Amino acid sequence: RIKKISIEGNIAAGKSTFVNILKQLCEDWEVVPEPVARWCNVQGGNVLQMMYEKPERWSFTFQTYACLSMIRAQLASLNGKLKDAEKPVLFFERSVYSARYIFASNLYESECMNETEWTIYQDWHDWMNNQFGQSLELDGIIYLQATPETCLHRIYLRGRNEEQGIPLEYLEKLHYKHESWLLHRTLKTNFDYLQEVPILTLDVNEDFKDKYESLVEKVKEFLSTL
Amino acid sequence: RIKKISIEGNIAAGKSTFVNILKQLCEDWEVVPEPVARWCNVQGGNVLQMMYEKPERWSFTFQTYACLSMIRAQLASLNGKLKDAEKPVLFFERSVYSARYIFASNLYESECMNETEWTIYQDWHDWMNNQFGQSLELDGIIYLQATPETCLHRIYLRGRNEEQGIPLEYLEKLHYKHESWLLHRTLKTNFDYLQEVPILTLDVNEDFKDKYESLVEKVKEFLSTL
Ligand SMILES: Nc1ncnc2c1ncn2[C@@H]1O[C@H](COP(=O)(O)OP(=O)(O)O)[C@@H](O)[C@H]1O
Ligand SMILES: Nc1ncnc2c1ncn2[C@@H]1O[C@H](COP(=O)(O)OP(=O)(O)O)[C@@H](O)[C@H]1O
Ligand SMILES: Cc1cn([C@@H]2C[C@@H](O)[C@H](CO)O2)c(=O)[nH]c1=O
Ligand SMILES: Cc1cn([C@@H]2C[C@@H](O)[C@H](CO)O2)c(=O)[nH]c1=O
Repeated sequence: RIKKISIEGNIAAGKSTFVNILKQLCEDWEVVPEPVARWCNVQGGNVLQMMYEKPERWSFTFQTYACLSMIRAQLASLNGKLKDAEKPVLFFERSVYSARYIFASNLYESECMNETEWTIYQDWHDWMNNQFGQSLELDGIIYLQATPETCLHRIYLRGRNEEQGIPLEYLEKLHYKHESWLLHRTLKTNFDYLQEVPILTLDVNEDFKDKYESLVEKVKEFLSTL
Repeated sequence: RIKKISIEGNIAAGKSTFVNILKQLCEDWEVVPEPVARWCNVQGGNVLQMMYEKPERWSFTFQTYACLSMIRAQLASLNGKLKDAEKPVLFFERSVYSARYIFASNLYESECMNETEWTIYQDWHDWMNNQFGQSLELDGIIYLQATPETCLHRIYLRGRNEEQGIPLEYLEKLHYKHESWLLHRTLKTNFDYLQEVPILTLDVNEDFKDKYESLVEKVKEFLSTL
């Protein structure tokens, strides 16, 4: 009965900035943030650092941990007795789909994951999916669209240590896979329904300060149709 | 309503040999073998080989894959509509407990897994446990006890390629952790109930040919008490 909407975008496109705006728009809207802070101290080791420090060594470990910690947080929001409100909406920061079809797929293609790693990752992903898939199905997607170059500047502005080494090239690859999935809708997934799911594309290259009011109307308008 | 019994022992103690004997003893007994054959070809890569080829690189990947593939096979035996028989018994080849408290714990202590790897492994283990723990709870344990030296000879007899490099030292460590857990019952787990679970210890150092008949009576006797 809970509508589930995922917020997709490249690294530093402004997802957390966008997400912090939502609860104040309506009392019925809940948000499940990406556990990024938790990833840099496990329960400790900073596995997010290890990922960027040696992707050939740590991609598989990180990517599978990232996605598991996302599943758990998302499942915990569903059980989390916030079903009782009039018309409840739950925004996911990223989803199991991008975790796999964008982030993990990209590192495999960059040879940061070998065939064995990629095969085990997928096999685990599928299994996670049929156990807790139906409950996590998306009613809609919001794509915060920004150039790789803008993202690169925003990694600098935010100043998250582990991400300061990310090159433009890495962000460019993530960009084209987002565009293939969310704009051209050309990316093949194992999930039929995703190809019909409504998608709102918002251009977030300009300052959040003077686009706020318009972005909000676009979101409110988009939700009505769902 | 299904009694669940796990068969524990060191590498090549004779678990599969013992297990092949059970279905013929009673029509109501089912067996969940360790998916070892599947581990040497993933769905492919031989991740069991990689584990022994470079334990510092592959222990975490293997150990977590080993345990997941064990959970799934075990859950599939429970759902697997073999509840309809008079007094059903399900034998597990090893369990989630040894996977963690013996095999994974040993590699962490040998520095084949770092703190981050060990922490993520445990955290995933716990989470797997509270999701599908209650359904997998053991009513009993059968410890096939053999000297590390006997096991070493049996790794040679069996001739499984990936395991041909295993040194005595590795088997000795596994032996003492089994003895600590199943004989002295001194090993601390996160699972209270395990410390009260009945355990049958069978000495399997002699030839299976002239101990068969006695082992069987011991098993039949043991099951009655449960
Ligand atoms: N539309 C925008 N205009 C100007 N600055 C932005 C905009 N969106 C995000 N920022 C800034 O960029 C940085 C990264 O944004 P953040 O929301 O943390 O990204 P994400 O959550 O997508 O990784 C932060 O410093 C934030 O203040
Ligand atoms: N009690 C026994 N006496 C003689 N040979 C045995 C005995 N148990 C096992 N074997 C032999 O030892 C090898 C390893 O046994 P297996 O059942 O495959 O071990 P596990 O399943 O514990 O890894 C096989 O060659 C098997 O024929
Ligand atoms: C969900 C996800 C995020 N990321 C990165 C990891 C962080 O740098 C950033 C968090 O916004 O996203 C991945 O590399 N893989 C992933 O699966
Ligand atoms: C269940 C399990 C088995 N093993 C090993 C892997 C195989 O060599 C052998 C199968 O009988 O047991 C592990 O190293 N870790 C494990 O968690």
